[PDB]
Amino acid sequence: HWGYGKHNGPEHWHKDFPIAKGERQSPVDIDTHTAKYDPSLKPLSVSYDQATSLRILNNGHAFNVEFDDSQDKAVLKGGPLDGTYRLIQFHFHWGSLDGQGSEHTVDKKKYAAELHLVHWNTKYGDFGKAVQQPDGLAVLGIFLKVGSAKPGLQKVVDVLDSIKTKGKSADFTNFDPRGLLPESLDYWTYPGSLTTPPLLECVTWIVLKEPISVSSEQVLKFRKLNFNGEGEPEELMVDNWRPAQPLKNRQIKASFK
Ligand SMILES: Cc1ccc(CNS(=O)(=O)c2ccc(S(N)(=O)=O)s2)cc1
Ligand SMILES: [Hg+2]
Ligand SMILES: [Zn+2]
Repeated sequence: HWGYGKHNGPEHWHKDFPIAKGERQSPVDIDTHTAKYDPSLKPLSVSYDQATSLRILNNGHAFNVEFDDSQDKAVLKGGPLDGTYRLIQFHFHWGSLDGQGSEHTVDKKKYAAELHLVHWNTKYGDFGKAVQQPDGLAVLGIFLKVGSAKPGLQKVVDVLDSIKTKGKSADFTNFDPRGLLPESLDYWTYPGSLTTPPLLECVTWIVLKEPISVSSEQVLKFRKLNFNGEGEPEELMVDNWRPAQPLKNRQIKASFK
C-alpha cells in the first residue's frame, strides 16, 4: 500500500495511519544550537560481541539484516535508556543522490544515508508487545557520509545481488554489527516514532553525533535494489526516506557539550 512514490508516499500516509500527524513523529531536524546538553545523561553501552545475524532481505521498502533476538545477544543499555534493549534488525534509508538520503538532518543538513539499528525493550517480552509501549523501542541512528569505504559494510554490499527484488532473502550469518559504529558514541536523544507506517510513537531515538563514511561505489550498490517484485516493472529502490516532522513539545538532549 504505502511507499515512497508520489501516489503512495509520506504525504499520503496520514489517510491510513492518522498517527502520521501525532505529537512525537520522526524524523526531526536536530538544531545543534538549541539542543540541550544534559550532564545527567549516561554513556551508551553497546554490547554487540554476541550478535547473531541470520538473514538479509529486501522487504520492498529497504533491505534488512535480521538478528537472533531470542536471548540477550546484542543489547543496548545506558544513555537515556532504563532497561535492556535487544537488537532485532538494522536497515538503511538512502537517496538517489549523495546530498539526500538520511531521515534526520543536522541543522537542516542531509547525509547520503542513515543506518537504523532497531532494539526493543526486553521487559516487554517480545517485539510485538514493545510496539504497544511509549518506551518500547530504541533505535540507534547513524549517519553515512560519502568518502572512504567502510570495510565492515562491504559484506552487506556484496550480497545485494541476491536480494535485488522484493521478497528475496539470503542467509547472512556471522555478520558483526560492530564494524558499522563510529569511533565516538556521543549522541542526541529525543522521544519519537518509527519513520515508516505504522509510525508507532514507541521510540527513544539515539542519534550519533559522529557519522561513518562509505565509498561512492558502496552506496551506489544500494541504489540498484528494486522496490518491485521479480517479474514486475522495475522501480529502483532510492529515496526511501521520510521528511523531517515538527518537533512540537519536545526537546533534544545532547550527551556532549
Ligand atoms: C507489529 C509491527 C509494528 C511495526 C513494524 C515496523 N517494522 S520495524 O519495527 O522494524 C521498523 C519500521 C520503521 C523503522 S525506523 N525506520 O523507524 O527505524 S523500524 C512491524 C511490525
Ligand atoms: Hg507506542
Ligand atoms: Zn529506518
